[PDB]
Amino acid sequence: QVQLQESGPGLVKPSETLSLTCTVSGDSVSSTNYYWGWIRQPPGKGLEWIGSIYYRGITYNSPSLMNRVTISLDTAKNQFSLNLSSMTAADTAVYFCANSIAVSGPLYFHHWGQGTLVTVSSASTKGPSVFPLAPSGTAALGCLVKDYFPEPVTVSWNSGALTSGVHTFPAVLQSSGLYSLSSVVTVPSSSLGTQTYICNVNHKPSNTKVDKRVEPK
Amino acid sequence: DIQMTQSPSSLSASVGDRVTITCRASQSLSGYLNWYQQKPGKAPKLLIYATSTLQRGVPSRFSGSGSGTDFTLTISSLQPEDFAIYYCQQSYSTPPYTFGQGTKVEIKRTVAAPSVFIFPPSDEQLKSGTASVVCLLNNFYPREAKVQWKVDNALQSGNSQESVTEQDSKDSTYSLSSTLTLSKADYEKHKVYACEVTHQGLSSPVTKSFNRGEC
Ligand SMILES: [Zn+2]
Ligand SMILES: [Zn+2]
Repeated sequence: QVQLQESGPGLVKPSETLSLTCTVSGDSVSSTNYYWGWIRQPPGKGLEWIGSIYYRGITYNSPSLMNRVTISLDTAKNQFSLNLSSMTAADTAVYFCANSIAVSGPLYFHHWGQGTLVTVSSASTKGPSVFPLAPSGTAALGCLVKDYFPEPVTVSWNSGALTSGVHTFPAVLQSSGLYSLSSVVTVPSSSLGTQTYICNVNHKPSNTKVDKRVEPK
Repeated sequence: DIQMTQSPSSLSASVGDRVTITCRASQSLSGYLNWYQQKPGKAPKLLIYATSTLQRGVPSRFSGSGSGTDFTLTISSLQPEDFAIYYCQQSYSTPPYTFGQGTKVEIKRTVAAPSVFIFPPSDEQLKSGTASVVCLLNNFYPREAKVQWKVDNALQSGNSQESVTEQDSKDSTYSLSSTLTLSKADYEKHKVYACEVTHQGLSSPVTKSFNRGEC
């Protein structure tokens, strides 16, 4: 059950260098069994392998990136890192760290980290404002998450207990250059009253965390 | 060096029918081809490795075939859960890796009319100086839908934006938000705000409306 998690700035100014770190759990990066690699996926696009590293320090790179990629491993911390120099708008993507089995069997990204979205931009970070969309057999309610930058925001309802009927829409880029989305859920008209509905909004690039209760009006 | 070519790019099939995805190789692969399934916003999942051996836990409905230049991913019977993007992946006994551009599999299903809801701007928002009116279309199919905003009976243009969810994984429907962006001064300028929804499942366009300051 090896587990990987990446930590990144999220926002990187153009021409600057992106520095990502992947933290590994359950197995050691020193093991001869794994290749530790990075894969990125531009917003609407497919997967592109960036580079991989073996424990001896043996580094494989993409032919398209070789110039700008630098991958290192830290056994004391059981992490491995990504260094992408001279960031371009083309480099904006979700960056995955993954491992791959080297000895036992053929190469295949067994286990992935969650995504980390890196947007190459000069604009500053801005946390979202969260506004309730109050309800009036089936009713709809939600939260308007407005005027934040950059992507992404995570929206959960009732600390994750409310998943059925939840639709969190893709964010749209507004005239102002800030992102905005709505998260809605359809619940029975009976709830309204007996049931509490709280949307939990997390914006990691700004470390802003808002809980907003949605009450019928 | 070696490049992967997936066909087709997008695909739409009804539930239960058989679907075929093709990935073509620059040279005699013979290394290995692997198949991944990716759901929106999530990390991809390995379905098949070594061309034909299914990853563990994967439904028997998935199958892999082929060797050399041509390979195939096959789904015996489509399920609503199968909505995803599918990637072939190449590698040898050592890196580098290569991916295909990917194949998006959408689902054909029965026509479903949307449920329409309208939300006036919250009081909390109107205190910040902005008024966003939100019209919600729930669980409809097909994806093609038309939403019209009329303010005091006058059709608007250019001040609304919409976004759509990915195809739902249990019932194969879509949902849509239409957001009309206004300034607080202009929202207090009018009375009637109406959302008009046109869709194939609707006999007539459906309108949801509210009078500002009535509740
Ligand atoms: Zn495992
Ligand atoms: Zn719904």
